[PDB]
Amino acid sequence: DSYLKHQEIVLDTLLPQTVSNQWRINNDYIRQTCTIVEEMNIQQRKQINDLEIYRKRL
Amino acid sequence: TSMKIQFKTAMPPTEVLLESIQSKVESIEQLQRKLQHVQPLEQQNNEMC
Repeated sequence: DSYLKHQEIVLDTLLPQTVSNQWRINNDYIRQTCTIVEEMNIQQRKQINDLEIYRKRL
Repeated sequence: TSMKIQFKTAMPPTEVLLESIQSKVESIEQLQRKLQHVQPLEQQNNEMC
């Protein structure tokens, strides 16, 4: 019965190690998403500016 | 005679063991079920990792 408790705890340690590295990968992705999403926002604003600018010139 | 003598001893040895060991069986068997869930989560986390 004691052996089975040593066997069990080992599995749940790996559950945490996987849990941490899985959340750690997603954590890095998050920053990337927010980096570019801003850059795309910057692009679209500039896009709309030209769109009306070119009209108001003509 | 043997069947009588032996199986009476067996039933006494069994029920004496069972009283002590059915509790320890449940202890040991409910722990085994924990491996079967500790494993099944392990794979989904590895897969998702």
